[PDB]
Amino acid sequence: GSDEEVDSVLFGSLRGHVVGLRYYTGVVNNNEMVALQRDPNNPYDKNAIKVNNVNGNQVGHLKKELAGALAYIMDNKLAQIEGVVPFGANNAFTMPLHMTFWGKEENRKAVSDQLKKHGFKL
Repeated sequence: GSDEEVDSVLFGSLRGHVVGLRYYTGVVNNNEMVALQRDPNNPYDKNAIKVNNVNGNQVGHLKKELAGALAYIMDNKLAQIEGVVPFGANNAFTMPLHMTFWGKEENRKAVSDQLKKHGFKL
């Protein structure tokens, strides 16, 4: 129930290098929050996360490579991953946006494993 979010802890943040060319599909401005949603079978791969915003408008494709890590966290429910564009500089060229992992303390090594796999922060 509501006891679950008490148990859900902040493991850390991630540097979500979302592709800038995806600005055309409707990226959002500075200080806007974005959600992460992977596809059953995307043209990139089944691991490919489409980044959407608070309104649920698909702002763009994250990266197949970065999503390969986070798709195991997403599907196997290791942690709920938020996203935020603080400067919205994906419209300018590209940028890593503020992502964060909120999940139970028993999954900490499984969440961080996916990050370690590509050489991200743990």
